[PDB]
Amino acid sequence: SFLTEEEQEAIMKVLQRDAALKRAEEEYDYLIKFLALGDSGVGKTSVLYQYTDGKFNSKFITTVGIDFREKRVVYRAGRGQRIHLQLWDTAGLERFRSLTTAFFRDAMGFLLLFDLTNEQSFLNVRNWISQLQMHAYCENPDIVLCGNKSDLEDQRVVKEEEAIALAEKYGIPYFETSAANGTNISQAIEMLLDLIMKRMERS
Amino acid sequence: SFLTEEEQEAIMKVLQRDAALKRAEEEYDYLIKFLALGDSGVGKTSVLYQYTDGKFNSKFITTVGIDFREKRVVYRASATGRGQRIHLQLWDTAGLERFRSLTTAFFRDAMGFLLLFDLTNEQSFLNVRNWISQLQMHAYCENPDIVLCGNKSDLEDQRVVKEEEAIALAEKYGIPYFETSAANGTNISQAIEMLLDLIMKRMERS
Ligand SMILES: Nc1nc2c(ncn2[C@@H]2O[C@H](COP(=O)(O)OP(=O)(O)NP(=O)(O)O)[C@@H](O)[C@H]2O)c(=O)[nH]1
Ligand SMILES: Nc1nc2c(ncn2[C@@H]2O[C@H](COP(=O)(O)OP(=O)(O)NP(=O)(O)O)[C@@H](O)[C@H]2O)c(=O)[nH]1
Ligand SMILES: *CCC(=O)Nc1ccc(S(=O)(=O)N2CCC[C@H]2C(=O)OC)cc1
Ligand SMILES: *CCC(=O)Nc1ccc(S(=O)(=O)N2CCC[C@H]2C(=O)OC)cc1
Ligand SMILES: [Mg+2]
Ligand SMILES: [Mg+2]
Repeated sequence: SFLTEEEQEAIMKVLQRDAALKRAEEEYDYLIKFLALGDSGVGKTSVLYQYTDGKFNSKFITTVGIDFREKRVVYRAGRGQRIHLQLWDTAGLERFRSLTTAFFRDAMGFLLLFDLTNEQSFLNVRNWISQLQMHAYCENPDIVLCGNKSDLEDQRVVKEEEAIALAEKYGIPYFETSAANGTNISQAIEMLLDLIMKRMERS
Repeated sequence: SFLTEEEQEAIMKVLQRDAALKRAEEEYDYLIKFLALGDSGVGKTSVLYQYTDGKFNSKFITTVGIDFREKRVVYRASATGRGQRIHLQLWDTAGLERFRSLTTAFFRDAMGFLLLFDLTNEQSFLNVRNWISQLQMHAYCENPDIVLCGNKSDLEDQRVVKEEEAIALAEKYGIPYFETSAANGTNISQAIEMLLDLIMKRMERS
């Protein structure tokens, strides 16, 4: 035991959903797989919820292991390309660190979140990035940096240039988001989709 | 139990090695992966160890979460046959229900399954039923190619599972059947080569 059966069958529910989804899309045109990561509480779930449903819940409900949201999107950079999105929402905790790290290998692009109001969020960005490229199934995976909780301008802590300096170092785009009001959330995600669908680089 | 934090060092050096391997397919002719599942103690790890290194260990070391052996192999099609170079990744799941999420998360990465049970353990035989439906709910394919192995055939004295009841189950599911023994290596090579045969003959008509 020491792992609720109610805790485990939820994850197997998440696991069963993903199997069906894949068996369907190899039975819209493309299927693109995003994964969100960051310290627990930086708003990974609150972001994907805000992006896919335009809703936000103030009450903290930590993500048990792994979940994903879906969303149908039309892509444009000319022509309309239709897309099903799989947005993997990893638990940010240590207890689930192995289970989340496992699904790092199913994502085409990663949204890496820190909470603007919490130094550690930012600090641990360094590690999360090199764990991203440790555990990725293609050597330069695409990452978009998200300073989340930009709506708390009254409690922000990370300097913006400090974050774009960290962003410019690794060659990664940076967005200050708020899951509360949707600021830049669509723009940051679409930008990751941009990055991904340009990686289809013919030769 | 919950995971030891040293049990999580282990599990993540494996994925380290796993991503490392996957990045070495673009950067073998075909990278073929299959996965071993079944109750704890059936011999999953021993069956792979016998196959990759012709060795065998008798003290039980239960697999911490997940591991995977590697083996390079020359696959020749079944009459005819030209040698293709297959790089095998042999996924080796733990059997304890307390890793079941983690091991189920890898049925994705698999192209085939070696479903195992213990010829000397009746309960692990009956659990197979459940293990198959788990492969039904979680394999990306479906009708995933499965090879059913009655491991531990070297212990004819301790045996409890009638051979008859086991072949029946097999053709009820239409899955090959093999009475293996990771101890003396009987059938260990022959069952795996059938999996690889079902698989490479399925990339066939992809
Ligand atoms: N003000 C504000 N609160 C936010 C924002 N995003 C999330 N929150 C709040 O902060 C908490 C953490 O958000 P949540 O999505 O649960 O974080 P998480 O990264 O998924 N945590 P975990 O990894 O444990 O599931 C919640 O109480 C949520 O309401 C935001 O942009 N602004
Ligand atoms: N005689 C005999 N013993 C075997 C055979 N296969 C495994 N065993 C023994 O029975 C035990 C099973 O070990 P193992 O191969 O790790 O089984 P497993 O299915 O991987 N167990 P787990 O899921 O817990 O890691 C060990 O003590 C091993 O020595 C076999 O074919 N013959
Ligand atoms: C740059 C490529 C990338 O970032 N991600 C990526 C990973 C995996 C896949 S996959 O669905 O084809 N896949 C590989 C092995 C099984 C499966 C998986 O990830 O297990 C869940 C596509 C893109
Ligand atoms: C039966 C289910 C299945 O085949 N899952 C699966 C997905 C991907 C891979 S893979 O790492 O080998 N891979 C990445 C690029 C090719 C692709 C592949 O194998 O062919 C689709 C393996 C297994
Ligand atoms: Mg969450
Ligand atoms: Mg084992």
